[PDB]
Amino acid sequence: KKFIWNSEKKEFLGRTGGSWFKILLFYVIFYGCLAGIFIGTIQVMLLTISEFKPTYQDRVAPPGLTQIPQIQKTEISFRPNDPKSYEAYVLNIVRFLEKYKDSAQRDDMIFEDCGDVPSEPKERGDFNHERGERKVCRFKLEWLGNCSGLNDETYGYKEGKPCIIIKLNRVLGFKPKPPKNESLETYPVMKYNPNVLPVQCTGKRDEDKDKVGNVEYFGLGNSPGFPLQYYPYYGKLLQPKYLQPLLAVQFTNLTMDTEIRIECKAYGENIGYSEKDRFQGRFDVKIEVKS
Amino acid sequence: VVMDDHKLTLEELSTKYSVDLTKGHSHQRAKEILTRGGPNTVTPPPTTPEWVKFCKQLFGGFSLLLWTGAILCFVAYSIQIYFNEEPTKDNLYLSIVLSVVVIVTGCFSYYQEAKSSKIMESFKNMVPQQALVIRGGEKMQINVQEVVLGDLVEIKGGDRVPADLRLISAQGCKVDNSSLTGESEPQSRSPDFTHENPLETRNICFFSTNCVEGTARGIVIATGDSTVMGRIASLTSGLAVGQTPIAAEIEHFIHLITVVAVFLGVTFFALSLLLGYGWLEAIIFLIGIIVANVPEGLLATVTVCLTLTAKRMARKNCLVKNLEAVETLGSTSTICSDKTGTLTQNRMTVAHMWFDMTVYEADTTEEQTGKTFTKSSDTWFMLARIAGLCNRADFKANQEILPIAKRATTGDASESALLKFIEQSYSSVAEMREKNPKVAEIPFNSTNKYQMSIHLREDSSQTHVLMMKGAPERILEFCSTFLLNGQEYSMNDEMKEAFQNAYLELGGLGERVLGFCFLNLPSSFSKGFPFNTDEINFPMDNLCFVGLISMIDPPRAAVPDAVSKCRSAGIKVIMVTGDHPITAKAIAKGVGIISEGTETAEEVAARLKIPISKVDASAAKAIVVHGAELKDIQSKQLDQILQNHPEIVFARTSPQQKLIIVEGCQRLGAVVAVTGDGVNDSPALKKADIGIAMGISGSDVSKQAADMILLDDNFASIVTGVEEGRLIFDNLKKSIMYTLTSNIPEITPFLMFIILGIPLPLGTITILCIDLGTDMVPAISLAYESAESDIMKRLPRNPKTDNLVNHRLIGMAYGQIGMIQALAGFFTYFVILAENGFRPVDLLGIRLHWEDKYLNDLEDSYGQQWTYEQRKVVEFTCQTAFFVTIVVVQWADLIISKTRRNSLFQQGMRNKVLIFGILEETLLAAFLSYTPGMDVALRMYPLKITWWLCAIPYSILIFVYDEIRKLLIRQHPDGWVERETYY
Ligand SMILES: C[C@@H]1CC[C@@]2(OC1)O[C@H]1C[C@H]3[C@@H]4CC=C5C[C@@H](OCCC(CO[C@H]6O[C@H](CO)[C@@H](O[C@H]7O[C@H](CO)[C@@H](O)[C@H](O)[C@H]7O)[C@H](O)[C@H]6O)CO[C@H]6O[C@H](CO)[C@@H](O[C@H]7O[C@H](CO)[C@@H](O)[C@H](O)[C@H]7O)[C@H](O)[C@H]6O)CC[C@]5(C)[C@H]4CC[C@]3(C)[C@H]1[C@@H]2C
Ligand SMILES: CCCCCCCC/C=C\CCCCCCCC(=O)OC[C@H](COP(=O)(O)OCC[N+](C)(C)C)OC(=O)CCCCCCC/C=C\CCCCCCCC
Ligand SMILES: C[C@@H]1O[C@@H](O[C@H]2C[C@@H](O)[C@]3(CO)[C@H]4[C@H](O)C[C@]5(C)[C@@H](C6=CC(=O)OC6)CC[C@]5(O)[C@@H]4CC[C@]3(O)C2)[C@H](O)[C@H](O)[C@H]1O
Ligand SMILES: CC(C)CCC[C@@H](C)[C@H]1CC[C@H]2[C@@H]3CC=C4C[C@@H](O)CC[C@]4(C)[C@H]3CC[C@]12C
Ligand SMILES: [Mg+2]
Ligand code: NA
Repeated sequence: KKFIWNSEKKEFLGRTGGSWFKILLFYVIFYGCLAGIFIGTIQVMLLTISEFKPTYQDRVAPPGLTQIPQIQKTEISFRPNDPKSYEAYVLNIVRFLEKYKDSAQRDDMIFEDCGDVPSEPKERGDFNHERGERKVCRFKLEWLGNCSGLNDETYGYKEGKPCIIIKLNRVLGFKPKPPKNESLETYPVMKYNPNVLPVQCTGKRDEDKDKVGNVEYFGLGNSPGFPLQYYPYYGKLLQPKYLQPLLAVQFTNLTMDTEIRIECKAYGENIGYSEKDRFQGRFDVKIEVKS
Repeated sequence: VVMDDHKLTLEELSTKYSVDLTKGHSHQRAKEILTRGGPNTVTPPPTTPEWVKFCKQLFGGFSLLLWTGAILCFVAYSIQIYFNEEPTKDNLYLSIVLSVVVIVTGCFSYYQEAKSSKIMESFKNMVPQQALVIRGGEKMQINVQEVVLGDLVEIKGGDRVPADLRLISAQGCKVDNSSLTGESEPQSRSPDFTHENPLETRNICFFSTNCVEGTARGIVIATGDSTVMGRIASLTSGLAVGQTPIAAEIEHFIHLITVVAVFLGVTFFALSLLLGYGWLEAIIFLIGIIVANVPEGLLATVTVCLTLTAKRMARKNCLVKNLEAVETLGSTSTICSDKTGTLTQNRMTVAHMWFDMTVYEADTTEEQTGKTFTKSSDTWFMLARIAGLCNRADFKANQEILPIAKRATTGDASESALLKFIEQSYSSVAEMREKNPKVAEIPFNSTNKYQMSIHLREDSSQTHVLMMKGAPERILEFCSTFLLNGQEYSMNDEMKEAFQNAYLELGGLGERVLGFCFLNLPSSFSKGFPFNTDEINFPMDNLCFVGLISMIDPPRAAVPDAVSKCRSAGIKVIMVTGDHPITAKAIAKGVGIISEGTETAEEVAARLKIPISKVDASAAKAIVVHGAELKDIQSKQLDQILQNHPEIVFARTSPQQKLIIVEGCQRLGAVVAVTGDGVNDSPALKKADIGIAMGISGSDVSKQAADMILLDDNFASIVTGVEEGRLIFDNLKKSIMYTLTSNIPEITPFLMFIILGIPLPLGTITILCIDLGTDMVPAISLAYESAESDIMKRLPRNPKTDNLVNHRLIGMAYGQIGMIQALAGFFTYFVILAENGFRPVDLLGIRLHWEDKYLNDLEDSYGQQWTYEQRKVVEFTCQTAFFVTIVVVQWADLIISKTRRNSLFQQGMRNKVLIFGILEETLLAAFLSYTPGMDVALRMYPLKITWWLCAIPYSILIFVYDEIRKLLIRQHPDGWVERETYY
């Protein structure tokens, strides 16, 4: 029962060489046939998948709202006096903003100028290869003001006025719809541009609202949000080198030595929120500037 | 203490116990001996409390495997809690679920066995037994427990013998020793040494026997545990329980499963270390992989299948005292059966008649389901009237529901047999005796050897008829005329030797013969003639002979057919009895234990006229072994006897020798069943792999020792038990195959998560919903499959070689069908992820980004950016679809698991429980996917219509593959396909 490794009968583990060869050959052929069947079914399925548009989008829409720097636990904690406490933040920001430099948008067959004011969505055709690659609207770093990184290379972290870059998750064919007739919320918001998807950053709790200082919005135009001429997005196949619009938020009068909970929220008819997904249409960020 | 008291003189008996055999023990000596030597009670077998029985159910092979799985899961959860950040509760859920499954299954099994035990306890009844002791010079009705050694005891008819007695005075005493010695007929008792063996001498009476007639006085020689019954009880109590055959099969299956699980876990632990995970993560992987192989739902499935078989058997008055006993008869290679009370009715019954120069065979069956005899001659009417009127016996109180054979009477066994035979053949005896009132009685006695009687004739003659019955050679001298066809002829030379040619024939069969006569008195006596027995007021000569009646203890009606079926099933049937060899051989020939035409060596020698050594050992297929020989038989000689003879009869065997025979049969590698009823069968019943006791004729100790009870004493239930055991073995194979198939699609998702770094295709919640959910009813429904061929035409399985679970089943479930099921789930997983934007190539190595809770812009194949919760919802939808796909491909697995050799088109779809199980599992899968709130309670999400259709080609592939495999098995018996895949 426990002594089968070798035997007089030339039986390795119970079977002879011929029996082992036959059983192993059977399993090799069987698994080869199974692998062939699996590959064939996968290819047949992939034949039904469009290369320009996903079959379903109900799980990716409405899009999420994210921010740069890519922080670990929605926490930004640094000391302005110590240049190594925000070096990771500044490096993350500069790595993100490398493709937004003017020198990287020079090809006129790829990029184009789509105005210096917010505009309506640009229809570039249908989701196919009728006209090859679509052109990409340019986005200038100068729109980001003091968070542009062209004059201050630390983005306000050395001064104690940190910058965050807000972005909306890309969805193919999604055209944001701004709120109708200024009927979402009230603040000193220039929410009168029908070509901007408004974004606002407020204190999370009533304690936080009194400790957040002035919030500065930097982007295209005077309305804080995303200009609509960058939509719809046609995918990485039709529109490689696509640049999504950016909104820069700088906190210039934060209370020091305290952890501040901040909620940034986007508003729109097709922009939704959830209690399960803390990043859908909004996000939370905690910022502590230590003296 | 029957060692020498029978061969002791009447003076040494008085000296030994310091008592005088006319006055008895002093009234204080009895109390002194009672308080110095204990009471007169056999110690009962030890009683186990209820909680110990429940804890015995909680542990055991399968339960210990699930306990180990739960402990490993708890250890893994503890490691994750101590070292990891925000661990999930998968392992805690698994620990709790495994523990709950074990506890519930134990509760179910305990409840079933407690129900059987309660039925047995209800059957057992206590009535205060009291004895008659000559203490203080007068009669006392003391309790049976207060009888002491040396006490002087008087026993009358109908009294249980209070203890082992050495008889000193007796007057026509007869006792029934059938339960203790296996002798059906009552044994005469005399106060004299007759045989060397205490069990054969006529001057010893034993405890737990019944005095039938007469009266006797004796001295108590053994009390309590020192009695013959008490020593048998101690011998029974000193025996180990033993492991049932199905428990060994479950143990082997657990060994195989443990080996497979450990091998997989260690190989993937090494792979995880090579891939650069870390020792702690590798340990977690190892524990998870090992636990995933444990089939926690199969324990409940096996318990339910055993319970269903037990209830099916209980429907036929066959009580099993544990669930494991429900299978043992299917694995039985040898049946060792007692004769008296087990194969035989243990009741004196009319067997033959001789009148009109003809021998008639009576119907000895209990229900009268046999062959009748000629009842047209008026000689038969005269014989019936005589045998029914000169009887002195009568039924007891109420037995009208019972058949006539099973009814109780009041009188001698011969008188009761004659009464029953006349009642069930001629007419009611009560009406006959009302129409023929008695006048003179003249009771029977031994010296006269006849029973005369006078009755008022029914034919309205106003006169009387004398009726005489007695010994044939005794009543023949009184009758000078016989009755041939109702014609009162005279004594011829022919009708004085045909009487001696039939008496020597009916007496040569071991039967008890009787003669009957009548006179039809002259009319001079009118009606109220004074009939005085003390004188000759009535003629007692020239009687008219009628016929002879013989009686013998017959077999039970169902016994011969049951023995024939068991021998057709390849089972060896051995008779082990404590009765005389002639009776044992006659019964063995009558029931088919000794087949027609087979001969013994002592008969071949007498036929060929050669010495027993010269007898060839090829025509003596039958042997009769005397118990005296077994005292000088070694293990080697016993093995030779048991191996060299197909047909064996053991006669005059003690309980110890029956135990020795059972042990010798087991030592040769056989699974042994023992059927017995008396106290002399208890050690063999306990030592047997399966012990079967008669419910009605059995004794309390034998019913305690047995694993199975025939409540109606129906021997046809043994054939049913063999068939049900074989069928339950086959259906357990099918159910285990079905359950083990789904293991592969449940662990391969985690294996590919570890090796390929893809999002997890199947979750713990969905795995639990498969094992304890959609798979339970389909697995149970395979217990209702009918046999694919004639199972009773098979030979008994070889326990050493034929296993319930072997490598063929593992190769079929793990290697072939489970792999196809696993590929079906991965196909659906990939189609869903590709339709949501993640092409299959882009999912390789995405684990670190996919699982990052703070990466909320993960990019798909189209450039879309996903949040962590969004992609987690997609993953949970993929897991729900994987679960549904496993459900769909289990339809085909259930269809192909219905048969092991036959095609579906040969066996059909007559199993309604299987169809219901398919519908129920489909509805359960649909309910968990589309019910609102199931996305929060579980992580289960609604599915698209097309996502249900992804597993259809794989299910069809499974069906076609299994159909072709079984076709090849059928076409090529003993071929390569059958040797590798036929599990
Ligand atoms: C007669 C017969 C007898 C037999 C039988 O039938 C009847 O008897 C029956 C008796 C049954 C058991 C009865 C009772 C339970 C307890 C139950 O307890 C789960 C409770 C759930 C908790 O509820 C909430 O949890 C969160 C709370 O905050 C909510 O979060 C969101 O909302 C928040 C704000 O509200 C935001 O802050 C969050 O950010 C945002 O997410 C969430 O929406 C909501 O669901 C469990 O949820 C988790 O599910 C997975 C668990 O591992 C986790 O996945 C993890 O493992 C996966 C692989 O497994 C990997 O793939 C994943 O990557 C990895 O993460 C998953 O992450 C996690 O959610 C689990 C099932 C079980 C054992 C049953 C099994 C089946 C039976 C044995 C039946 C059996 C058939
Ligand atoms: C996809 C379409 C629907 C599914 C169709 C499936 C059809 C087959 C499925 C099940 C049938 C069992 C497996 C196939 C067996 C075919 C070979 C066969 O029938 O054996 C006959 C021969 C000789 O006869 P014998 O052994 O009786 O006598 C000689 C005795 N002597 C060898 C033992 C000592 O034995 C031998 O050569 C044994 C040596 C050869 C062993 C390797 C054979 C590999 C062939 C097929 C493996 C599976 C391929 C299909 C996989 C489908 C994926 C689902
Ligand atoms: C590399 C590793 O991957 C992830 O963790 C992995 C290990 C562990 O955490 C669990 C949750 O306990 C394991 C667990 O071990 C074993 C299982 C209960 C097992 C069984 C099913 C069954 O029926 O019996 C056993 C199959 C996988 C399993 O269902 C879960 C699946 C989710 C997972 O989370 C996966 C995390 O991302 C983690 O953080 C990271 O370190
Ligand atoms: C090949 C066939 C037999 C597979 C089974 C087909 C049917 C029974 C399956 C496939 C798709 C499923 C349906 C999918 C969609 C819905 C809508 C939902 O709001 C209720 C359940 C319902 C109505 C399901 C009913 C059952 C259904 C499970
Ligand atoms: Mg008996
Ligand atoms: Na037993």
